[PDB]
Amino acid sequence: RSPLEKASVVSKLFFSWTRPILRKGYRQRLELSDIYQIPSVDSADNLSEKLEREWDRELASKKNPKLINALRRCFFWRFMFYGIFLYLGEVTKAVQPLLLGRIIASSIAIYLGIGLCLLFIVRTLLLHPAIFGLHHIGMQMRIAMFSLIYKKTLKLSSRVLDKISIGQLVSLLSNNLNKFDEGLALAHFVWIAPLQVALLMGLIWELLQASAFCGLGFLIVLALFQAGLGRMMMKYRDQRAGKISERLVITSEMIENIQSVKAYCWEEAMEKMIENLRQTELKLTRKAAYVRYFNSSAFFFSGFFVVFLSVLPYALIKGIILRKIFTTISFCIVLRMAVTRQFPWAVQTWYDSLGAINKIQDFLQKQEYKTLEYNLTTTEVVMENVTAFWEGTPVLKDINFKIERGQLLAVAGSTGAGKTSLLMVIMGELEPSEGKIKHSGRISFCSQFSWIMPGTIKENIIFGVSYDEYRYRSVIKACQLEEDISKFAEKDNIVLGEGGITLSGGQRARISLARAVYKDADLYLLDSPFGYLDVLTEKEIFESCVCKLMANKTRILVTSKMEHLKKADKILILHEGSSYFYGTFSELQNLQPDFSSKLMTTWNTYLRYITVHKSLIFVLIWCLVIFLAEVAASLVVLWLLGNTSSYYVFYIYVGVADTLLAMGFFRGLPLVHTLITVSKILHHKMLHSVLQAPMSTLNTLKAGGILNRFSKDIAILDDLLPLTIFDFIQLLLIVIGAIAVVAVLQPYIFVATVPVIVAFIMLRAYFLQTSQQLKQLESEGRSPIFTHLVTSLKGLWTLRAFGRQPYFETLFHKALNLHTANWFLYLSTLRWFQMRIEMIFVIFFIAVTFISILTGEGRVGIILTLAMNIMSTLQWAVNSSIDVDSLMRSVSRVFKFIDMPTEGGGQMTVKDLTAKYTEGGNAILENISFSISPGQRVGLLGRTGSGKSTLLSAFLRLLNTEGEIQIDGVSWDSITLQQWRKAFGVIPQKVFIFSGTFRKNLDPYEQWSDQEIWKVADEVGLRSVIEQFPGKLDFVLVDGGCVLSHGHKQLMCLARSVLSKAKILLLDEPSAHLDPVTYQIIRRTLKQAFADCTVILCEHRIEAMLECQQFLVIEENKVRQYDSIQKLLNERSL
Ligand SMILES: Cc1ccc(NC(=O)C2(c3ccc4c(c3)OC(F)(F)O4)CC2)nc1-c1cccc(C(=O)O)c1
Repeated sequence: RSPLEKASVVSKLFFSWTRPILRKGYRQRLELSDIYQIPSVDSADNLSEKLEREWDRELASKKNPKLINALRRCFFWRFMFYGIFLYLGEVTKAVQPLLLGRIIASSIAIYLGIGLCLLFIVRTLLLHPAIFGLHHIGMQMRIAMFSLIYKKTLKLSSRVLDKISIGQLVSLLSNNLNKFDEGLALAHFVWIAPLQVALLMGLIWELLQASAFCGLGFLIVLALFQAGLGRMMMKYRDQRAGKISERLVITSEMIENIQSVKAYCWEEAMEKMIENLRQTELKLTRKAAYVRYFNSSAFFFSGFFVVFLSVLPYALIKGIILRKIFTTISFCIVLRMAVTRQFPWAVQTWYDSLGAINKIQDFLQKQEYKTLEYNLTTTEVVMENVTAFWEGTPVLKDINFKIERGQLLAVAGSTGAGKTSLLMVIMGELEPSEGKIKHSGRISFCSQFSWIMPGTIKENIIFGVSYDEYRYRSVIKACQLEEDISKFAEKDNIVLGEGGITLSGGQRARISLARAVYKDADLYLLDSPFGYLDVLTEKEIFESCVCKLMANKTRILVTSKMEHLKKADKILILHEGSSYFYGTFSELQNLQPDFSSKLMTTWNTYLRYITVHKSLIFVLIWCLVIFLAEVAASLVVLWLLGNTSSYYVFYIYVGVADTLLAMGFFRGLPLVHTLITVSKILHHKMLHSVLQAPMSTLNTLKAGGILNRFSKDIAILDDLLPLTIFDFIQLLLIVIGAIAVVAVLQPYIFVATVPVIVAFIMLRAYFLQTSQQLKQLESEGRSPIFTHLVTSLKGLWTLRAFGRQPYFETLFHKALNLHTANWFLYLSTLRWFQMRIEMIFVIFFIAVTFISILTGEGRVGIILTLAMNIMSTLQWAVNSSIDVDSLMRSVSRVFKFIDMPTEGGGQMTVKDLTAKYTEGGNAILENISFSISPGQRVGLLGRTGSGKSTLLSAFLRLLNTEGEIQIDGVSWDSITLQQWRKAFGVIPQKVFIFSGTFRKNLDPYEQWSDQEIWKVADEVGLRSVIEQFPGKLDFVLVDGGCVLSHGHKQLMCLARSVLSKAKILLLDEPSAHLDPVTYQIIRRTLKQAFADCTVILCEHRIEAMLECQQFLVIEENKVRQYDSIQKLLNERSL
């Protein structure tokens, strides 16, 4: 079934079976169903059970459950089977320069060249398949662990689950979703790196005769210093972290109230604030970047000293042959690479991996839910001596009841009086330590908060069972659902989405009652499912199935109805956490008559980026001119010396490629600084261009999809991309310079190197298309896992009460396998690309070596000493190219935002008002006309409730609107919008208060006098409500102005409107928002001190706006008018 079960060994080895998708992924787009099936052994269901067997074996064998030592018997052995291969692959790398250091002798060298080419072939065979298998073991680990974690998630008691932090689960799972899988190509370097040195410091001793340690000590100094830079980096990034949240909260707030900023004309204030916050964040990030450059440059200036200090003493004491320079250097590369990068990566990998395993081990131990011994045999359900604590706080006062197998009881009380907790106990999700609460235990549930799964109506109303036509017909016609079935689009199999928004409250309640009464259980706990259906609909359902079809059997509802509780064979009414009274229906309805009566990626992007900043041109030109002149200088000195000991000890500089062309401290820093300044410029201009997009465009961009263009891309553009571009330039420069040096020594390397560089570039272009497409596919394949996780958590109570855990286990396993296919395929194709790269390098080396040998002393030494160890930096250059082309996507999406357009007396007149949300949608008005009168209101009533938001907002020119407005002699044409939208003054239903001090949250432009502000505050009815604040007035209104209440915030907004001398006050929702005392305050303020602003009070109920003088009546698509109540409540309203 898979593509791997049919393949030759050679094809499984050189990754030939991945050819057809590459044969496909080049020419055309991939269709999601083109992804080959998973190999059988990687099926989640075939691994989770295996891992669980060993896990609970570790649990039941000892009382120190080291999960890692339950893994050590699952995968460990194949782990060794790949570790030994990797060890051999690295010993080959270490020992090859010895077979290099014999052919400098010159006959007897060609044979060693053949052997060395075979050494390259051995390395390129033993590395890549072993690394791929290791990554495969990593993927198996991740899948098995996720399956166990999920399967466990549906076993937690509720006492601990409602106490876990909602973000803990998502962070825990997603943390090791990509990292941990690749965190096994670097595990064996905990005992590879040591064996390499205890090998190397043998051979080098055999060469130096006294001086081994003198270089290892330098490497220890260097590595310790470089790691010490780690904390001096992390401290800066820590200090920046919370500061990023401080910058981000105001951006989120602004994004979430954009139409307020547009109406108040505050664009410049927000821009200035965002700048003044970002300044110091850039300060810290720039410091961090300089430190990180020092870090990455220490590794590049190692390669010279690591050999100069190891060569200096023995050279001093005795003259050294030249063979012991070109040879030792080729060891010095490996040793450096095996104590500075390979070791700390292994150490960090084990830290992080064992930390994550510690976390998961500490997870699986948590308190485990148990399903009670039910459905064995039982008569009438009995709940005797029931005492339960909502956290010793008694939600139940030792209650008891016997409910007959067929009878009917009804609970009632205050909302959440613990009767819900009493059911969640009788439902077995809360454990009361008192008494005996038990039943037959075959119970169905219908919770107050319905959940909607993914699938058709038959699915959410079956939950994994057959469909009986009589049962479905009775339910639908009974649950007010035969209409709800038929009325739908396809009417029987609507392919539903998630969230439940596709239906209303009534449809959702019908669906929940259906899922409840679907199958027959010895009890039906319907926790007030009749609370979202209409009263007549409630009576319909009660007469239909609630009190008709499931009443002939046992049932225990929880309802607060005055009519329903009458007909139940028992009643239990509770207050103050205890039953006020209860008993039989007649006895309860009589035992308290008073109480009973009371209760009821293009080169456009590259060039654009590189030329956003006229200093980047200069930095690149300088960096390249210095590189070119340095190549020329080293080449001329090489020729001069090629055609006192310092003469021949010069060779140690050119003889190492790295330090020749490594970015000096006077050239590598300004590039890193310039990139960060480019990030600032781009961020500022994106902000400027998202504060002026026309509002009929922003509407398309859903609100969650703009903040992520700030908190994600700009973070990348600050931290990641500058370093990656720096490393790419450094590595490409090194490679090209070394290849130039190799070329000039004899001019046959050039004409062979051209059809090798062409091959590299062609292969890279042939691969990246498929790699990027498969990356994207994996990206959208990751989402349904978390969707299913959310759906599982939300409906856990009902899920467990049904008893349908395995079905969802299988569904989650399906989603897992569906992601696993894409991941496995991407991994395999990446490794194929690496193999082809290294093989092409190997043929290039065959060419260089044989051409050089078959045609001096320093010539051969330098040629070979570069063409041997350039491969590592070449592979880094290729991987860095991949990473930079990946990271440029953020720049591309940023430029997407960069390209949006800018938006554009008291008496007045209005005509021809065309308005809609989109360009040409539903006409908000049809040539609406009116007169705006002097010094008196114009009430907006009539069809108030058909939407006054359209005309109200379009009066501020903040919708897809155009037409005719003429205010006091001026029109909507001449004056600038930023000076026209300020004449009108909004009084929004949701007042905006920036997270800052009062002087800035009320007068953000800061053009007022503090005494003027004090006067405008006191006279506007806020002095009292502002006297109770910290300090005097500088209170930082943190967390969205939580302290103030609707009345105080409304008065503040009113003062902010009174500030700029607004000549129109379109106040909306007077009584809905204001409290009663606050309503009196607002009325007495606006009528008295806002006396002569031509307000338009637009409230739905006519009783709120009947007071105003005129009435510009409201009516859909035609704004009729009755100038006075002499016809208003007689013609428009009647
Ligand atoms: C005693 C022993 C035997 C074998 C192993 N190897 C493993 O099990 C495997 C593994 C697991 C997680 C990893 C990892 C490698 O590499 C990583 F990616 F970094 O994370 C299957 C290879 N490990 C140990 C061991 C080590 C350290 C501590 C303990 C302990 O009992 O505390 C036990």
